[PDB]
Amino acid sequence: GSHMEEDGGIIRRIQTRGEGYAKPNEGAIVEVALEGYYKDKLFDQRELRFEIGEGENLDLPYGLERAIQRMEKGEHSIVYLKPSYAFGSVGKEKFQIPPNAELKYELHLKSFEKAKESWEMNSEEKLEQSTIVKERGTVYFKEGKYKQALLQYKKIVSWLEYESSFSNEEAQKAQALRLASHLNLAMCHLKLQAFSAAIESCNKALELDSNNEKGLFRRGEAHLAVNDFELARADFQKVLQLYPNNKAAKTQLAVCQQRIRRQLAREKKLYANMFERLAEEENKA
Amino acid sequence: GSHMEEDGGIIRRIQTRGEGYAKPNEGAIVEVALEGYYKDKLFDQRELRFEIGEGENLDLPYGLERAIQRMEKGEHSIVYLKPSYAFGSVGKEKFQIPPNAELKYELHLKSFEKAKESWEMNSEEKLEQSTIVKERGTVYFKEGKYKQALLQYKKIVSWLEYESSFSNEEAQKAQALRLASHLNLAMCHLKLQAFSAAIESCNKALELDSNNEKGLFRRGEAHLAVNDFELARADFQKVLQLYPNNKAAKTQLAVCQQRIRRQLAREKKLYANMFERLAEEENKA
Amino acid sequence: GSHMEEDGGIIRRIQTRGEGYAKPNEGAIVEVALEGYYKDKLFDQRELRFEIGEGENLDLPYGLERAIQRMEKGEHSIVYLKPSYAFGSVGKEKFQIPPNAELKYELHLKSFEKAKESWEMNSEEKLEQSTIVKERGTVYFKEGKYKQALLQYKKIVSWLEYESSFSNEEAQKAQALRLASHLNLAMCHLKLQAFSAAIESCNKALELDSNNEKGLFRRGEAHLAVNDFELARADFQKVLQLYPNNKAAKTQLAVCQQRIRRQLAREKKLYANMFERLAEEENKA
Amino acid sequence: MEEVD
Amino acid sequence: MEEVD
Repeated sequence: GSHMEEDGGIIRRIQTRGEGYAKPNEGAIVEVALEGYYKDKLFDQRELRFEIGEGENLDLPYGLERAIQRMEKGEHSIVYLKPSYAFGSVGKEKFQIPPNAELKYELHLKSFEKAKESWEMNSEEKLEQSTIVKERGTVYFKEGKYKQALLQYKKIVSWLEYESSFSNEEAQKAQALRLASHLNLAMCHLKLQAFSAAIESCNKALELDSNNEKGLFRRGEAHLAVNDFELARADFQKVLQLYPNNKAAKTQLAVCQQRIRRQLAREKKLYANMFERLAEEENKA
Repeated sequence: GSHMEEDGGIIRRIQTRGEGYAKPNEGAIVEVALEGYYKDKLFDQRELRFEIGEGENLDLPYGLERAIQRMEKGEHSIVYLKPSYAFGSVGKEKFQIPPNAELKYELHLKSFEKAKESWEMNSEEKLEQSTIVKERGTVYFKEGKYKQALLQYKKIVSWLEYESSFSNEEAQKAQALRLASHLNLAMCHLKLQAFSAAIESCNKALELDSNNEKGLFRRGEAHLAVNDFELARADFQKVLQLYPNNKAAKTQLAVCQQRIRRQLAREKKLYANMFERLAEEENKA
Repeated sequence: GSHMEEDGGIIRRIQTRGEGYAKPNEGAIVEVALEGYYKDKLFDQRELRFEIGEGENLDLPYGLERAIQRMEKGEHSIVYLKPSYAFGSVGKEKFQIPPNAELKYELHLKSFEKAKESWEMNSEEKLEQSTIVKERGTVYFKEGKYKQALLQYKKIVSWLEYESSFSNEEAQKAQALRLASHLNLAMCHLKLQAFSAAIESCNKALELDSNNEKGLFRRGEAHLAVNDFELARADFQKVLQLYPNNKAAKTQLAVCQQRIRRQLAREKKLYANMFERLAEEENKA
Repeated sequence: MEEVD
Repeated sequence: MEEVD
């Protein structure tokens, strides 16, 4: 209803109670004035302009973001974070904080602008809003912030989900966005070594284009990545069938072959010995 | 080496040792003459041919199957099942057997056709063997024996999951097989009112034929049943897009538009009233 | 104390008071008049004389024992058992009491000899009682009541477990008793098809005789029962070495040899074929 | 006594 | 600036 199960985990004193009426939802971009003290040592001070949900990639405590989502425009305040909401049982070496450590934060929420929520938008806006984010994602990607890209790309899939009320002309657009969203996701995970997830994105992707070259391709890689040659061979082998001029498909496939030959060779040698041995164990009579 | 650390859950008193050599395995077809006693009463007596692992659907205890796999050719035996490996918890009113209860069978393994493990089959065989099992699957489904059909269709997907030494020609004969498999599991699940699995199979199918009419059509069906309209609504919409002369696609796309229409109105009034009150509540100062 | 916070699952009304100074405790020889009803129908009429904790084997709801354990001498009353304290979920046939049912019990406690607690008795007493108990364990066993025999032989291992203020004379008199107990337990378990327990009891015993003919033997029967041929072979092979003229040891040792070589032959041909299959599969270049 | 076997 | 196809 607007209560708090966190039980005093995040408490904030409001000095300078700014321009009331506001409050930022999650996905919202926001400008903040930091000032975090350990037992009371100013270790973090800056004027960040981040998107609620990525504080983690910016050395900001879980409770710190949560706390902002409760603030007003231009309002200043001070947040107290119990260890479980600060940097918990890991601390923050970068600031030399130990596991289990309370924190003090004096924040100034200058400006911000909420982020649409599935309902807030209509068919049109969704495709627009989705197309805008797809962009940010790609930026964070080349910019190298893999974790921050997953976040953008995901909104796309979440937005164009239950919203089915499309005019076919819009449905073909929505789907085209969903597909791209998935190939991208599978592309980030790949960079994060999250192969399992890479593979599940490739699938969601392939449902939309069972013959997608980047799809069949990226999955094939995530398999080989986890020493799953048979499956990797399948996808690559299959990619050339569709895209013979494909360079990597041809090189990777070959690699699966190499791995599968040694593998068979090893087991064959293994079953051979397993035999002799058994035979000898039998000769005892 | 896999030996009976079930702690007497199943114990067989070999009455008349049968020839020997090899013996029934998971999925093998066994000719058998059985008869079971609750505490002494003969609640079951018959001779039948069933597939190992298909037992539950022929009113046979989980334990009774395991025991048969350890039987040699014409072996005669007496199997004592501990209440846990024989209608444990559940029971079997049909035979009048209380939830917890121990059983006793007098099995006579007459003959059997060992099934073939995956490794035992090369590309050719696996393909043939999958096609034979596809045929079996159809008889089971036509007789309304849906659970047994699943067993069949599932084998195909299994043998063909890690098989890689295929070859375009074979590789795609094997894809059409898998695709056919998922489409059928989906069809069986719908029949078994197992909508969640039905949707998963439609997905596992659409991955192979992104524009598949049955794939999409059966999934739309699963979503409708669970009342996920917006979802079913998007699937059928897509069916008519690719296949306009589609019988039930057009028919239900309407149903969805109809239940959706209702929800909207039903929810609108709700919000109208919710607002209504929030207003009268503010009128308190 | 006043435990009883089973939330009225067990409730009694003192129909008739009755002298009394103390109550029947764990394992006490209780003489009682029983009358229990379901709905209002009578299913149990009788005047049983049993040991407390022995009720399970005598079609008596768990709850009925804790109730009796709270009576006077010639006291009368009635117990109302909530489903969870009487046949509960498994219900109870031969009395046909549906799962999750309630009961009514009108019990008259006549006499009863409380079971001495380990603390109450000195060295010799423990030895005497250890005897008295075994005698019973013996009867119950030769009488086919293996579970109740378990109850008895255990009391012995209990009482004698810690207490070590035994004179070198009682030290071994008691050790004999212990050994006896463990051997007998293993014997019951084997009857009860509880082979894991059988083996644990043989071990507790061999930790006292490590040469014992029966323990070494019974443990081989248990391994053999669950297809632990090798382990069995070891125990029979050893019993023969210490006792050449041991009947079953030789035959059983034979069973193992048989089952083992046939086992060997089987697993041999497997690798043989598995090997072939790899070869042909390897030839594919 | 314990016998049988 | 992505891939060929």
